[PDB]
Amino acid sequence: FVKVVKNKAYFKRYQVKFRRRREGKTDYYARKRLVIQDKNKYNTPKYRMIVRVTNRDIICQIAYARIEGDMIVCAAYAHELPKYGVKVGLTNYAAAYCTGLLLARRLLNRFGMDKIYEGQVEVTGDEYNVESIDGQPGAFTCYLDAGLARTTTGNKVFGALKGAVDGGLSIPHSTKRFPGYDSESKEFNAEVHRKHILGQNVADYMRYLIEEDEDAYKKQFSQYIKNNVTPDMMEEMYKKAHAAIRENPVYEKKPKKEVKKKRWNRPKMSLAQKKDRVAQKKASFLRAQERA
Amino acid sequence: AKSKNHTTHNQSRKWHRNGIKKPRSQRYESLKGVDPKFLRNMRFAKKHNKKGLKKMQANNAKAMSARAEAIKALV
Amino acid sequence: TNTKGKRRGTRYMFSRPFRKHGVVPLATYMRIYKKGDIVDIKGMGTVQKGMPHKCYHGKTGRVYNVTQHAVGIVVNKQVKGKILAKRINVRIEHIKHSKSRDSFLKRVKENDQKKKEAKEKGTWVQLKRQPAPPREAHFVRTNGKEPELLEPIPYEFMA
Amino acid sequence: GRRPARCYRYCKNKPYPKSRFCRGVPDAKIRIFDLGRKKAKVDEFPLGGHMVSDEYEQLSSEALEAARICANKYMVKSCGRDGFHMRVRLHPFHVIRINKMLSCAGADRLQTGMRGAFGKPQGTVARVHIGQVIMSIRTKLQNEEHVIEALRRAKFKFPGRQKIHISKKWGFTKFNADEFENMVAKKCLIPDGCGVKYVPNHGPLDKWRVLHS
Amino acid sequence: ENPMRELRIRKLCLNICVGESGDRLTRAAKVLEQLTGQTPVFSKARYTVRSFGIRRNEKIAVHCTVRGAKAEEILEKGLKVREYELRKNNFSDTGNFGFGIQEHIDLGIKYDPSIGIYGLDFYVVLGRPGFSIADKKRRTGCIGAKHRISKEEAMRWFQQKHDGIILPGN
RNA sequence: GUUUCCGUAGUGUAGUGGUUAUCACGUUCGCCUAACACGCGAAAGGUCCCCGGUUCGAAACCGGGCGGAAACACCA
RNA sequence: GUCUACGGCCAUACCACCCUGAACGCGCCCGAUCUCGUCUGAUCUCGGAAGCUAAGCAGGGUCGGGCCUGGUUAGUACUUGGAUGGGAGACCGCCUGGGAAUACCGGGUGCUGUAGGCUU
RNA sequence: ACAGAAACCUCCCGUGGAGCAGAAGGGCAAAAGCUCGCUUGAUCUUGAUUUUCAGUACGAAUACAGACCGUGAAAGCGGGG
RNA sequence: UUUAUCCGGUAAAGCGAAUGAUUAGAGGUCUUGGGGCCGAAACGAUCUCAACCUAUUCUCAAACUUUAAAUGGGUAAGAAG
Ligand SMILES: [Mg+2]
Ligand SMILES: [Mg+2]
Ligand SMILES: [Mg+2]
Ligand SMILES: [Mg+2]
Ligand SMILES: [Mg+2]
Ligand SMILES: [Mg+2]
Ligand SMILES: [Mg+2]
Ligand SMILES: [Mg+2]
Ligand SMILES: [Mg+2]
Repeated sequence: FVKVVKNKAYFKRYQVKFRRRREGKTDYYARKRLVIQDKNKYNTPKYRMIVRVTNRDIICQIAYARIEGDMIVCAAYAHELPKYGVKVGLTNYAAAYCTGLLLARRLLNRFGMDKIYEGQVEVTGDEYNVESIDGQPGAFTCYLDAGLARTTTGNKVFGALKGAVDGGLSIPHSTKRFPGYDSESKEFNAEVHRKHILGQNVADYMRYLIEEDEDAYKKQFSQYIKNNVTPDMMEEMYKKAHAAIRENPVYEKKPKKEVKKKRWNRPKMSLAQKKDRVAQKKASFLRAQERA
Repeated sequence: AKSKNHTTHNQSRKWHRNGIKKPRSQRYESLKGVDPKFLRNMRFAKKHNKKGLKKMQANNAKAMSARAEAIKALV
Repeated sequence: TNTKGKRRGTRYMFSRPFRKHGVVPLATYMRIYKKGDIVDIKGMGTVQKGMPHKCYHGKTGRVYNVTQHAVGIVVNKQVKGKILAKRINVRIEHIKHSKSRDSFLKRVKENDQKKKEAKEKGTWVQLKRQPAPPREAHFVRTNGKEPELLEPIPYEFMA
Repeated sequence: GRRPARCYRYCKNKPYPKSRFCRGVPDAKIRIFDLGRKKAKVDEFPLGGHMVSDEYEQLSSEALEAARICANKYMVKSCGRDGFHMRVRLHPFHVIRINKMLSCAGADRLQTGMRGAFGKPQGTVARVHIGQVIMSIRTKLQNEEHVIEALRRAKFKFPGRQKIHISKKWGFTKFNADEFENMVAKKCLIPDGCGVKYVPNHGPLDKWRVLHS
Repeated sequence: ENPMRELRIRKLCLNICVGESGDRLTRAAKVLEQLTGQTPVFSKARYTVRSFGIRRNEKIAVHCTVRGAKAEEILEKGLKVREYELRKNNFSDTGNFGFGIQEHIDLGIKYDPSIGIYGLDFYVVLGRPGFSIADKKRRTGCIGAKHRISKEEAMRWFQQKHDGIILPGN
């Protein structure tokens, strides 16, 4: 034996953490410092661009924070991108661009600004940083939210940012982490961001793998074979997207009504139905051993 | 040569005889104490008020003749 | 004679209550304060920057400033007679909206509303509050019982 | 030795527990707040005779000693050595003080009179409220008289005033004597050496499964 | 028929304690280097101990963690020396196990008259798919009730692959 | 009662700043001696008073105590 | 119904164990071409998509611990004022108001905020 | 393994029992605990306030504002601890 | 003095809620021990005492507190709205 750590005392005194902590989802200190708006403002919000790359789909959304629960003004996911001619490889840093770009333009169609602060168009992979035009609606801004991603150089998060910056939001971004920064020198190549934005990471992996061995191709990326996608092509899917996104960002939904509406959870057992099960036993037991 | 080392005895009696005056608070209290970047600003608000009085006067008379017409249209 | 130190006797005031030791719920610094609004001070351990101090732990005052994360606030503090309306610079964390005013406001909104209406009648409505009157003649009734007889019960020594 | 109990009869001061704050406390005179057959059972030993204070006072540790002993002496005789339990229920425990005796030699010259008035530890005492138990005993139902008088003699080692009372509980439990035989025969109450466990319609059903089995 | 409760080796830990520092330690690092093929981490003293000749923040042991197939390839060629047989009380309460060796040469290694013979502790962390749930950063958690490798599942692990006897009696 | 001071090998006594412990004496073993002394070579011996704390660590630095010592206890 | 993303209040939410997951996601997973990070691709980053709900999570279960309410204890303990009340004294009695806490009994077990799915 | 109440390693539990130069006292956890990189916000400058209060000083603190900067993808955070 | 509304940590209580003391039994080779006694010796039998801890129980804390009063302290109860 030992001492039981988890006494009654353990649970009388155990003070829960703080829900979105237990689930393990949220810097809040850091949500604190991100969100809370100074009080030389009282009502005016503080927008943050939220990016968490999931695992299958990248979600990007602008949110502002109210006392009832931060309200989302605009949300652009990766699984929308089939619309814009991108079938696959859509949790991949280059698709976080398109997603973040989408977001910037779905937002900027509202408050009527799709005709101004377009940001960069051809795409370089440099300092683009929006400069608000005088005598117009001043540009939009938000303080990027990474969540819990160890934000090393190359990571998709502050890469989707590049999308929303490229798309005409005025986020404070530095360049120290865009894929291309040399951590033994301190500049860009920038023409590495060329690739890194358009997926010639994936092209040049789709080409180192192929000439060595077959059937690691196909295993490692079947859906890159299926859907009649290739290297060479890749660069010129994405360029149709940062064009196609930008001619129409708006969401149309899909209308929804049908469901029969069956209940195929399980329900809470009512009092009496627990109340008997003990009385139902203890009569199953008693009877059983008033015998043998 | 020892003695008393405080008391707060009759006292209530005193700092109370003449009253305890809950501080007489005027309207229009001083803005000294406020962040300078308020005042720095609200003085540019206060200074450039008269620039924009022509609007103010005409726009008053509009509402005054519209409400001379509202009260007369009631009559 | 005792020590003057700013946080004497606070061992068990500023101490956070139970099972709340930790992350300050964010709401408490994302509600808006603005000059005129009346506010109750209530010191807090967790954050020490911009603390009030015990001689006004649990007072109320109106707000006169608003800085980036603090609220300048005018409170009355009694001092051997002369009360002093005096101003401190307390960080938001240690402050709430007193609901003190908020019975009135709801009473105003009702009286202006009940005066504007019943003006098209001209019937005089009871606007003022009025203290709890003496409870009116009512009857009681037993139906088909006499009432139950109490007797004081005999003492026996329990232990 | 010590001033007569008189001078420390009455609770004036706030409890001084022996702790970090006072130290160098001479060990409490009394040490055994139960004797006899403390190896008894609940079911064979049915008479919670009690001694109860009637006054808000302090009791010295050394009184409790005597109070006990003189009840171990009369019971034994009476019942025999096996035929009771005695429990004292006031382990002395706020610490009592003594200015250090105003010590001086012969005619003397200087004592300093009052400076550093604060004394030292002298001993230990109990707080006792009214209607609060000091000693209790159990025997057989048979042997009531032989409890009565044992506590009766103990009252005389012992200041103020205090009634002897016979309880309504199984010996040393809290459970009202009119009621055990029933409460045991059906197992609301399960035997546990001296005391007894109240077992409620609460815990997991496999806890019950062990009883009525 | 089980889906992917493939009881499988998460890691193999090699420690070589030698309460000395400098040489007699620095050489021991080359043994793990040689055996594994990865630069081992020097451990150090938690705190000073007198009968031992060790001091707080002095280097003592040198240790490695080997994983993937190259764990399999050093567990095998590890037990072999212990001729595929262990004892009952190494199959531990959390479904890990541990078998120590006496002399580093017995594992297909060349002795230099300089670089002597420091055996090593081999231990291995059995896992299962979805044991990294704990160790990750986002959406962390705990590993079920089952999905936890009990002593006795870790036993007939080792008894149906390396087919050892696992002799009883302490 | 209050203010000082010590305690370390079998004994008298050194010692350090926080890594380490001595001297002399005593004693055990040889030698020399006919035999003791003396002389010459070898040797073993304490929680550094008892404590709790700090610290990598304490014999040594705090706090408490226990034993042995010293010094005051002046106007009447 | 339910989930995801972001959330509010922070256990009616925790913990312990038992049961079931249709679709989408959410996950587990597979690998190191690049970015990046390690002793170890064990964690982070990245490129994926060959499997399965093994677990999380979600959904449910326990005369389950806990937490949250109700009751009881109890008009008890304690107390504002009150008396030329008692009592050698400790203390105790009453009058006028206020009025707790445990053991012991009950019931409950997270509510919803915006954005977006699926059950068309 | 040698390794023993203590070296070294690995799994599990671990609301806080550690830790946070010190008296306590308050405060603290994908922190304010621990490890490393980068550094000088311990910098220059007006004012307002709190605390000791006479509501005088000093000391210590709190809020702002102006420079010039570190850090950080950034929000902020930072004018000694 | 009411009615709203904050503030408050004293009396009491509890200590089967944290800390700190502390009695007692049931229980436990938990550990482990140190003695026995029966055993060469054997968690072998039986004792015993240490310590720990599993349900319990006695009694307490000014430098404790889950609870937690009475008495008390701010505001507010509008034309400066
Ligand atoms: Mg961060
Ligand atoms: Mg991997
Ligand atoms: Mg599952
Ligand atoms: Mg399942
Ligand atoms: Mg329950
Ligand atoms: Mg009178
Ligand atoms: Mg940090
Ligand atoms: Mg500045
Ligand atoms: Mg107090």
